[PDB]
Amino acid sequence: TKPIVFSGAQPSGELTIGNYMGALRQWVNMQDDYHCIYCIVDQHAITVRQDAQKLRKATLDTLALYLACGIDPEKSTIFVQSHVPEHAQLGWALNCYTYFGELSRMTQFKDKSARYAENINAGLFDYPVLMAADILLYQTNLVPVGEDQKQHLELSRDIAQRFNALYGEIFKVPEPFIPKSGARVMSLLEPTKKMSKSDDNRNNVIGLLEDPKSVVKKIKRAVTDSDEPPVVRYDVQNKAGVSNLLDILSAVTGQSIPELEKQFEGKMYGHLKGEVADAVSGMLTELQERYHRFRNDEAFLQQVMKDGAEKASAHASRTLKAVYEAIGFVAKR
Amino acid sequence: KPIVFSGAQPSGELTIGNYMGALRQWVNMQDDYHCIYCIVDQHAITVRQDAQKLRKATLDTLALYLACGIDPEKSTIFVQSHVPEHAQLGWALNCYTYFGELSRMAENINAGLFDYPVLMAADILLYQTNLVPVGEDQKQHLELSRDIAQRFNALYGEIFKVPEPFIPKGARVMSLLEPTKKMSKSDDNRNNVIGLLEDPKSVVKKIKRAVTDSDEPPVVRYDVQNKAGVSNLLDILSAVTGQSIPELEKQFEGKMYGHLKGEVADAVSGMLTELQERYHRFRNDEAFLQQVMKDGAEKASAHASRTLKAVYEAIGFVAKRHH
Ligand SMILES: CC(=O)NCc1cc(Oc2ccc(-n3c(=O)n(C4CCNCC4)c4ncnc(N)c43)cc2)c(O)cc1F
Ligand SMILES: Nc1ncnc2c1ncn2[C@@H]1O[C@H](COP(=O)(O)OC(=O)[C@@H](N)Cc2c[nH]c3ccccc23)[C@@H](O)[C@H]1O
Ligand SMILES: O=c1[nH]c2cc(Cl)ccc2o1
Repeated sequence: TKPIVFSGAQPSGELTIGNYMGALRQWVNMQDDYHCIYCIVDQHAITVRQDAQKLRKATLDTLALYLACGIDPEKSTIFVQSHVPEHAQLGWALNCYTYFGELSRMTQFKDKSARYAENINAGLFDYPVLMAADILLYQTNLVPVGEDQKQHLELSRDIAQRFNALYGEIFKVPEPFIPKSGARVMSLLEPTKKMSKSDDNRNNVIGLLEDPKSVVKKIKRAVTDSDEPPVVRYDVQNKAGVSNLLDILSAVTGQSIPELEKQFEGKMYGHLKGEVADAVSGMLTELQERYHRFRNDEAFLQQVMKDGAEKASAHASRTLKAVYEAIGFVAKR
Repeated sequence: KPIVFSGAQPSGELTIGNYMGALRQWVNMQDDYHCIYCIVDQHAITVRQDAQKLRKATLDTLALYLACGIDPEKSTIFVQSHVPEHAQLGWALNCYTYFGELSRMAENINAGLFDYPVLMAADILLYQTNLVPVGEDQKQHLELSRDIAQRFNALYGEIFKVPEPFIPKGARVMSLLEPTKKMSKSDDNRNNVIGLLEDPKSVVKKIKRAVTDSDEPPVVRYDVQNKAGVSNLLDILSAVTGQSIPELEKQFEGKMYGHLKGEVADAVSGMLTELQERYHRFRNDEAFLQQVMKDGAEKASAHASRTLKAVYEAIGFVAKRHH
């Protein structure tokens, strides 16, 4: 049987080129090599207050966007998190094997709390435990994520090991799969800040479903540096904006930064931004064309959701039963 | 009928205080209310404990509740973990609970110890519960559940019933060696308690050590301030036999505390022997217990699923596509 890949994305905000390069791109390329399972994590999304109509539409938007990226429901399992109760069941049980301090130290909880001081809720704090349940339910070997999720993956490993050490080989210990390019795409006007799918300043982001012409304008206005002469060279410390642009370009074209640096020898930021906008505009145009054929076919989205929840449930129920037997619950009839 | 939700913790043997002071009265209220008894194994694991003892204690608790008279045809009795909706609603309600609310209820406590008040709130709100017979140590938990229900309702409509404490109490069973303290199932000093499974020799021994007073002559008279131990023995005897405190005071005129203790032990063990016979009959019948759990979980999930669906609809989740 193939090793198992699991990963998820929130139906909140609007997925960006950052979400694509750090995660979805890898999701698509691993579908034959591994047994892949991809999740729309609507239970995680509501740790930030959502409008109910927005959340429903965004869940379906996200599903269609997975399909548009090339996630293939005949190859991978695609499902909505709340459709599989085992996620919440194992999440509760794993609370009891997770320490308070492991959660309080989390960068995401601290960043999100500062952004939403009016809604610092227990779900936001408990977020990593539910994520660990997401992963461990499927005997997951590889978890393809961006860099910002490293700390959460590491906790899920610590939980798997702690539980296994008491109870036996109940969980696989997952490993992160973080790309060499595009693991942390940066904001266009603030290249020291991760690109956000919920930025108040849209000029910082390249949304997957955004008008390509709007994206191309945003690329040209991306901040660079004062170097004289202007030089296309990778240096995150001193040339954050140029470096981020090179990263996006490498991640879309598959070309190395060394290659790109040589290609831009004797050129300046106009050539750099012209190729970035060309490559990204082409990607988004093709993506969006596939997207609408999937997004407006409710019967197909309904079918994918149904089959996917059924496949996931068969795996998740097996793991949960072993977990419940190990901790000592009377098994359900 | 109003819906009553009670959570029965697997670990810890029930005492005569638990039985005469509450369960016995709830047993005769099963036609007045729609009573739900949830054996809360998911709450139990906030404290690390041996797995096989937890399984046994889950079944022990079920058989004892049956033995005390909970009627699975009249009331709903089930194991918490058998109903996924509890964890499902718990997660959702996490997202409507302030971190500060849980902190106001360190780095090495597990997250379940910190988060179980939200699971409690989900346990109650799942069943459109009207009444909850909390202990005094759970009043803040109930009040959080009410706060969560009102917060959610104010956002989404009247999805949840706002639960109320069960106010009325009602027999007074105090610790045998410390009569100012109530008899508690969780007491480490097992000599303060009489468990429902204790044999007549154990009851005699614990009653004989029960603290009395130095009155001379010894006088069997009710006085909680000045004669707490003798008063506790009198309350226990009256709770078992139904005889009034004045009647017992007349019955023990000119008698010593050894006489009183002898009758207390005899009365307590008489009451316990009928309960113990039923306990062991139920406990050793695997199929009966399995049927009770299967039926109870089916009844509970049927109600819980209706609430969860409404909650999920209010939040905006895409509804599940069943096969
Ligand atoms: C007596 C009664 O029926 N009360 C109502 C009621 C009880 C329910 O069951 C539980 C079980 C355990 C707790 N609980 C709980 O009450 N505590 C402490 C015990 C000492 N005093 C402060 C509160 C807990 N500590 C750790 N883990 C827990 N799970 C704790 C809390 C609740 C329950 O799940 C729902 C419910 F409505
Ligand atoms: N600017 C960026 N550059 C590169 N990668 C980025 C950027 N911003 C985000 N990412 C990555 O996108 C994925 C989805 O992010 P979400 O916020 O939806 O989603 C998250 O951040 C997860 N908690 C969702 C989740 C829930 N359970 C899981 C289990 C396994 C893996 C993932 C999950 C992630 O891989 C994230 O690292
Ligand atoms: O990960 C988690 N935490 C949780 C807390 C409750 Cl109350 C229920 C399910 C959960 O899953």
